[PDB]
Amino acid sequence: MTGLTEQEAQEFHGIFVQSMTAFFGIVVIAHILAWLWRPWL
Amino acid sequence: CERPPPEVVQKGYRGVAMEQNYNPRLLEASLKQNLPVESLPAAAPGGPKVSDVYQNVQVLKDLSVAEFTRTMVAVTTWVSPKEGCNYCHVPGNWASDDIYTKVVSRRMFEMVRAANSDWKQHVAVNGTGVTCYTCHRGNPVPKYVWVTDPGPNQPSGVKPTGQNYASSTVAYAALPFDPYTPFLDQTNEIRVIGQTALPAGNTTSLKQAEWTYGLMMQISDSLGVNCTFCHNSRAFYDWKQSTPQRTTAWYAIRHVRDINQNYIWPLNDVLPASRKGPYGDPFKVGCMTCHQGAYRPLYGAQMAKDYPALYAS
Amino acid sequence: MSAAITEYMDVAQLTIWAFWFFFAGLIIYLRREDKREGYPLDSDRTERSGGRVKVVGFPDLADPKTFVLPHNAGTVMAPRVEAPTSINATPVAPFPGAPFEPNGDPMLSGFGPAASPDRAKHCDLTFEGLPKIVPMRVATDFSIADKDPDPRGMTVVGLDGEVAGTISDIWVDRSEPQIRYLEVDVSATKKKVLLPIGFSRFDKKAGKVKVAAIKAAHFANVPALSKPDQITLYEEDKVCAYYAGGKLYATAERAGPLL
Amino acid sequence: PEYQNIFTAVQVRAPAYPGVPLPKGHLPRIGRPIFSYWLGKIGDAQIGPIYLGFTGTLSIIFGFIAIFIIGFNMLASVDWNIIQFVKHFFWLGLEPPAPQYGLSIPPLSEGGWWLMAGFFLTMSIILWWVRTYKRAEALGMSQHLSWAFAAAIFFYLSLGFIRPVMMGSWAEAVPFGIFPHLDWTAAFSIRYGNLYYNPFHMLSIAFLYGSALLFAMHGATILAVSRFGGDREIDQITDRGTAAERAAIFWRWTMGFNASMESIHRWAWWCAVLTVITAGIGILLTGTVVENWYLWAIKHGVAPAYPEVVTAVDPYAT
Amino acid sequence: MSPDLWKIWLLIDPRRVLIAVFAFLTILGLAIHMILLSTTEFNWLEDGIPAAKVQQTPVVPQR
Amino acid sequence: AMLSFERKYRVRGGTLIGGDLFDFWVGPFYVGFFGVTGFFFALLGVLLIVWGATIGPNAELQTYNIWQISIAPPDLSYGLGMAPLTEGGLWQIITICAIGAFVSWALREVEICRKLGIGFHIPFAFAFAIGAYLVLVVVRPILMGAWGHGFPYGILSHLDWVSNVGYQFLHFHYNPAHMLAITFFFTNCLALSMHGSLILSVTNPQKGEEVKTSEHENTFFRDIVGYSIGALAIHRLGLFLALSAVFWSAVCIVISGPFWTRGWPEWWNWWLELPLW
Amino acid sequence: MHKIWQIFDPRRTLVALFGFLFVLGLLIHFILLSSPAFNWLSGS
Amino acid sequence: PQQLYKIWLAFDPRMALIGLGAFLFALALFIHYMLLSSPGFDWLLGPDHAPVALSAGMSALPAGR
Ligand code: BCL
Ligand SMILES: CC[C@H]1c2cc3[nH]c4c(c3C)C(=O)[C@H](C(=O)OC)c4c3nc(cc4[nH]c(cc(n2)[C@@H]1C)c(C(C)=O)c4C)[C@@H](C)[C@@H]3CCC(=O)OC/C=C(\C)CCC[C@H](C)CCC[C@H](C)CCCC(C)C
Ligand SMILES: CC[C@H]1c2cc3[nH]c4c(c3C)C(=O)[C@H](C(=O)OC)c4c3nc(cc4[nH]c(cc(n2)[C@@H]1C)c(C(C)=O)c4C)[C@@H](C)[C@@H]3CCC(=O)OC/C=C(\C)CCC[C@H](C)CCC[C@H](C)CCCC(C)C
Ligand SMILES: CC(C)=CCC/C(C)=C/CC/C(C)=C\CC/C(C)=C\CC/C(C)=C/CC/C(C)=C\CC/C(C)=C/CC/C(C)=C/CC1=C(C)C(=O)c2ccccc2C1=O
Ligand SMILES: COC(C)(C)C/C=C/C(C)=C/C=C/C(C)=C/C=C/C(C)=C/C=C\C=C(C)\C=C\C=C(C)\C=C\C=C(C)\C=C\CC(C)(C)OC
Ligand code: HEC
Ligand SMILES: CCCCCCCCCCCCO[C@@H]1O[C@H](CO)[C@@H](O[C@H]2O[C@H](CO)[C@@H](O)[C@H](O)[C@H]2O)[C@H](O)[C@H]1O
Repeated sequence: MTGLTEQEAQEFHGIFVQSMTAFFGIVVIAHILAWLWRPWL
Repeated sequence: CERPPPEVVQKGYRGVAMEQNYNPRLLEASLKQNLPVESLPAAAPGGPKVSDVYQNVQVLKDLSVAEFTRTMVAVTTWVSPKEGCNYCHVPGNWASDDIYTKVVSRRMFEMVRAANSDWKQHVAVNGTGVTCYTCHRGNPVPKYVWVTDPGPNQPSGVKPTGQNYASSTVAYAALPFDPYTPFLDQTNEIRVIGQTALPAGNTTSLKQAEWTYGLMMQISDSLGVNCTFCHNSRAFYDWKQSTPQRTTAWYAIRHVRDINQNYIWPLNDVLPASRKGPYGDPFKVGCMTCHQGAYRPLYGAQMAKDYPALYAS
Repeated sequence: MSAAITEYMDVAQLTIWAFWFFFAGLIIYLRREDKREGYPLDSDRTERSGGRVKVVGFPDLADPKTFVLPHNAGTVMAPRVEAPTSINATPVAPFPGAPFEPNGDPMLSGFGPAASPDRAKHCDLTFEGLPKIVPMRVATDFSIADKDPDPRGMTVVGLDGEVAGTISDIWVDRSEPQIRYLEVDVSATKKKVLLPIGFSRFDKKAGKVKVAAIKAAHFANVPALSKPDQITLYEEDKVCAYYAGGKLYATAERAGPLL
Repeated sequence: PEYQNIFTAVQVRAPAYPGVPLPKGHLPRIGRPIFSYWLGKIGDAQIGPIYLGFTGTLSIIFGFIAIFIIGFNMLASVDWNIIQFVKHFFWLGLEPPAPQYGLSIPPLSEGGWWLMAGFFLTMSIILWWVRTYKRAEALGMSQHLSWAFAAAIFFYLSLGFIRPVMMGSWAEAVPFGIFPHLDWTAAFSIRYGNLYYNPFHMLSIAFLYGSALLFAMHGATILAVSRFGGDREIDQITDRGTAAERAAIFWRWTMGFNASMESIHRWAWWCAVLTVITAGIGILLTGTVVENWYLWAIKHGVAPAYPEVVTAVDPYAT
Repeated sequence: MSPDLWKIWLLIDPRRVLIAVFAFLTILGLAIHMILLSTTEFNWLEDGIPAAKVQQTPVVPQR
Repeated sequence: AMLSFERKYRVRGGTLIGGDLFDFWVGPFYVGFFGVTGFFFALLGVLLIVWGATIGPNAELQTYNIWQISIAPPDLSYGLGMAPLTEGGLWQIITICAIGAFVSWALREVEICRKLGIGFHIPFAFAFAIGAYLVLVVVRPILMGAWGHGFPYGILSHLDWVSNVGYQFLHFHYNPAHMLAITFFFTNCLALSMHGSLILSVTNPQKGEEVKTSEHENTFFRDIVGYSIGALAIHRLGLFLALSAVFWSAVCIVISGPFWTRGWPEWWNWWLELPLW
Repeated sequence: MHKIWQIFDPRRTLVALFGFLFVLGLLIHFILLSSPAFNWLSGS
Repeated sequence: PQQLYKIWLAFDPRMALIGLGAFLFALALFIHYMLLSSPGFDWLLGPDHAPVALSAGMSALPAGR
């Protein structure tokens, strides 16, 4: 439908998963620090 | 920008839309700025009299020594807590009058006792009362005084208009920004609307309605309300369709005029030059000096009933 | 000279009453102007009365107004008579106010959304007397704006996304530079048909023209021109009406209802 | 989905059009036309030329003098501080003379500049009206536009000149400012007792709402039938096609009656003009024959009555 | 990140991202500097530090 | 009944709901299923308005004067619940009937334009006015917290409601969305006057003259103001201005109270407190 | 799982996600600044 | 349900995922906003929310009929 080959989807998915995992790790660390500063619950 | 919902108080008939809206967060923050002070314990009743142990007592002549010293201790907290008692009394003794603060406070005592006995149709509807802490709030100089405003600078040959300039005294509108002088100090007519359907000798100009509008903006800013707190906007002139708070405001205007003309101006000789405006008049009292953004001072906290030295009898 | 005429009347009341009188007059005038096209009405009351009672309502009609057309095209009366016609349909039910059924083949029926009057058989003219809507093969001084697709050679697809031809020429307007028509070279009869812009969607990404009115097999019945360089007011109306009929007659599911 | 004809998908460029030739004794048009691509997605992509005669030059001179005076006074009101001028720009204004002068000429700082600015602005507006009349007549057209502009000018002069002269003072006139003239609008209503109860104010508001309704209906109608060539309204007026017939039939089926392609443009013309006519009367009756509109409405049985649930004691009636 | 991240530019052109980032960081810096200038705790010009050496007449206490 | 050229267009089909059950004409009107529903919603609403006038606010202030008839919403102490019939529930029933009638009218227009084969601009434009009414009586009362925030149904009383709501913010002219909406309204009136004037001038020339062409229309406004927008673009612009006015008025009324509870001039303090000046 | 991008175009979803994340971050920071409990500039 | 896979034979999945994602995001925003309005579940007020007590005969809101 989108006119992409199979590998054009495989590589995109792999790099997307890696980047999203790293980005989520960053925000997890940031939220842990924020909770150690001033709890909000 | 704010987020809903507000707290709403309905004042009129349903469908007429005479209501007050408050933001709960802003209301809590404003409440945090107007707390009262816990009163001193009652004095032991009886013993030596004031007129037999003191010489230069003139206002508080009819008290007991215990009540007298309790009143002094309280007014130390209400006005000058940082400086203590040397702020008003010259060191060395207590009967001397060689300082202006003692004279000013002696006049202020009479002003407070007059407020608590002669203007009960304003300050005693619910028994709130007036104390020294109502204005000073712990400061030697009140935070909300006014003087005759000169306005922005003008060229030498230009005649000022007193308007067309953003100002917080009229809540950031382009209305005349000095409504204090013609109304709260002098005695000018506030009414501009005629009371007949057809013309009969009412030659009020359109520029006087703007002065009235500026005074009303200042009043509603001082009390933290809107117009429909006292009016029905389809007839501003009609007392039959207004609210009971309009009568209280009517009396409050005269009370403030009395305070300014008979208690503040005669003190202009003895006050230092740091308490005067560019025209040479002292700091004067307005609606903001007591209410400070609330419909009642301190939201109606009652601390005047515990001190019998603040009543004429 | 005062503001009180009597104990009750004043000036501001007489003024409002005068305004009401003027407003009533103005409304009568406007409603009389509204009735220059389509009156007297065609109803059962007229035909039962044997063409004796004429239904015009209130107010009645105005005296005829003359328009003079430029370049000696003639003269037209705003209220005029027109010949009653025999429609190509048949009533569904005999009670008054009933709908009609488009007898025959609905696309080729001339009834309903696929209907049109018979306009004058002459081309619209410019300020100098030239034909107004002409193909770009004779308006050579025209051009396509920069950074724009230039829809020549684009494939046209039908309602169901099936190709029905390609664009061959673009018909523009000399007086106001804009596109009024596209020319499609149908690859089923070796013919060329016109397509109004209002019935075509430009898919500029993949370079396509979408026609959601009629299907791909319907491009073989579009009314044709008399001469390949100009069009008349009659033929333009016929061409537009044929495509408009497809908005109801194209498929079996377009007559309704949803439930 | 379907093409709604809101934007132009593909544009076509032809050489510039100078315009219909003018008769003898006219100046040539100034400027060379140019084309704008983004402007062509919503309308015609050609700007210029323009015609500028003698009336058009005089209007420009008068109007620029008036605007320069207004701006100079706004700058003087902040003591030549340009930064403070930018800060307070919406609140600044030039204001009429004081009520203690009547219809006399006060000093410059006390209302002379206002009088001069008003005179020059009025002169420029009149000259522009003459320009519109002359340009309408040069091409052989009629004069509907100049009549509508005359109605607008009538309301403008009632607002600024006629009523102050009738009242006998310049202090009744409106200032030159953004927030100042809104303040004037509010104070006018407050002083004369709730202008909501002025019946000509009611008629004017009705006609303004009606103008908005009529323009929405006409625009949507013409855009809906533009697939049949309905935007070419002149041809439909002189030779009725399917666009005009369908547009009439839609509204006849919807609300029982309809207009014509020619006639609807009359409904448009009268609805807008009556907005300002009834406006000009409405303020000429205020302060001259009616003192309080709420009491006038009570006298004529218009104001509603409510149950007495809140009331106040009158301190002037004790 | 992944070694094969450099393929990102096969989807986004350098010009339209360089312009956006350069026009974005400037706006963010201006906004942050203004926000800090608005507060009384982080205003470096009117903080009174170091000293005043500027004398600061009757006043209008209404404003 | 029928115009002299209308019989060609009365075709069967194009309905949304109903099919052949309600597919007929009543005089000049087309009814359909939504015609029935809308007509009877309107009839019940009218009858309940008349009964509310008959009862009156009391037995002493009841009157049949058309300027003074008013049906009022409930008290703010009922919240979002259902009020007794005599104390404000009649207003709620009439509001429901009005909403039903408006939606039925819009759907009947959709059916008519499906039948005629034309675009859907007209019901789409009507939906804006319907949405403004819904913001007035549904969205704002829910955000505020009670049905009592709606306006009363009366010719002169809803003016009192508008005035008091306006003065609850001490100066309503300083509302910015209000300024935008007013600018759009005035511009729309100007544009309508010019469009009507130009069409009439071209169609009705000087005496002894022929009808003017399309070039004259463009030349006139290029010689007055130096630009001409075109025949189709003037209708585009008219629709755009008329809808923008209503959209910004709805925005202006929905932010007064729910999103701002102070005076409107004070809102401008963000401009006056910038560090530039 | 690795078949979403046959249905959804990647080039537009990258820029959409990038814009959405920044809008959400700005919104959350403004909301936190508007609350006296969590303000980090004047609370201390 | 046993043969629910036929539901994708009538509705296009490409539009269905867009609609579902948009609807779910809108629902989440609405529910969060509703909680933020409520006086019981408002975490922005902080864990240590202590409203001001009234020591004397004072009232935060004026009286109304
Ligand atoms: C003191 C009061 C304040 C003020 C307070 C308010 C308040 C409060 C409001 C406005 C609103 C408006 N104000 Mg204001 N406003 C003031 C001064 C002005 C001035 C001026 C010259 O000073 C102007 C030009 C305006 C203009 C405006 C508009 C922007 C707006 C009204 C149009 C609208 O909402 O359309 C909306 C159109 C509709 C709702 C039409 C709905 C009709 C539908 C289709 C139903 C069908 C009708 C009917 C049933 C059909 C059958 C009828 C017959 C049987 C045929 N205001 C003063 C300063 N203003 C209003 C607004 O913005 O609302 C959104 C509003 O609520
Ligand atoms: C039917 C009533 C409505 C209406 C009608 C109406 N208005 C009209 C007309 C009509 C029929 C015209 O024919 C006339 C016109 O020309 O229209 C194109 C006009 C007009 N309506 C206008 C405005 C206007 N109309 C308004 C309202 C209305 N007009 C009503 C709603 C309003 C409002 C609501 O406030 C305004 C502001 C003008 C644009 C125009 C008439 C212009 C005119 O007469 O100008 C004369 C004066 C000058 C040209 C002075 C210029 C001097 C210098 C050029 C100044 C130099 C400095 C410059 C400003 C600096 C900034 C840069 C510049 C490059 C911009
Ligand atoms: C949004 C842009 C503008 C606009 C557009 C617009 N209006 C439209 C349309 C469009 C495109 C139509 O197609 C439609 C129509 O049919 O026009 C002829 C219509 C219409 N706009 C109308 C009115 C109208 N539009 C207004 C405004 C506007 N309409 C905007 C300015 C106003 C204003 C400003 O007040 C009014 C009064 C109608 C003439 C018509 C819609 C008719 C309709 O819906 O009929 C069905 C309903 C009934 C016949 C009876 C309803 C029964 C109720 C119980 C009535 C009372 C309800 C009310 C809540 C109580 C009383 C209120 C008090 C204040 C009196
Ligand atoms: C005695 C008795 C019976 C008492 C009963 C009284 C009662 C209860 C009445 C209530 C009835 C109720 C509630 C509902 C009935 C509804 C019915 C059946 C009819 C009502 C119809 C109705 C609402 C009409 C309102 C129309 C009104 C007032 C204004 C519309 C705006 C207006 C001024 C239009 C005039 C101009 C026209 C016709 C514009 C349409 C029009 C436009 C806009 C074009 O662009 C166009 C382009 C090219 C060709 C033609 C046209 C064209 O005709
Ligand atoms: C760079 O730019 C410079 C500095 C050169 C100039 C810039 C100027 C600027 C920024 C100007 C800004 C102007 C603004 C914001 C103006 C706002 C104007 C508004 C809103 C005006 C609105 C209404 C005003 C009205 C209606 C006034 C009408 C007055 C009239 C009709 C008065 C007529 C008076 C007459 C005819 C008096 C005659 C008496 C005599 C002839 C004796 O007077 C001399
Ligand atoms: C309660 C009985 C008291 C006491 C002990 C004082 N005041 Fe007031 N006061 C008010 C205003 C407007 C002024 C002028 C502004 C100023 O001079 O600072 C004063 C002034 C004084 C002073 C002099 C302080 C000084 O500057 O040296 C003193 C010693 C003093 N007050 C004592 C206003 C009010 C009130 C408002 C109406 C009320 C109530 C009081 N004061 C009450 C008291
Ligand atoms: C559009 C239809 C109009 C029909 C009527 C046409 C005639 C209109 C004449 C009235 C014009 C206004 O006329 C003006 O009214 C006011 C108010 O009463 C008068 O004012 C006078 O009478 C009033 C009322 O007793 C008193 O204050 C005093 O005697 C005097 O001021 C003016 O002396 C007169 O000039």
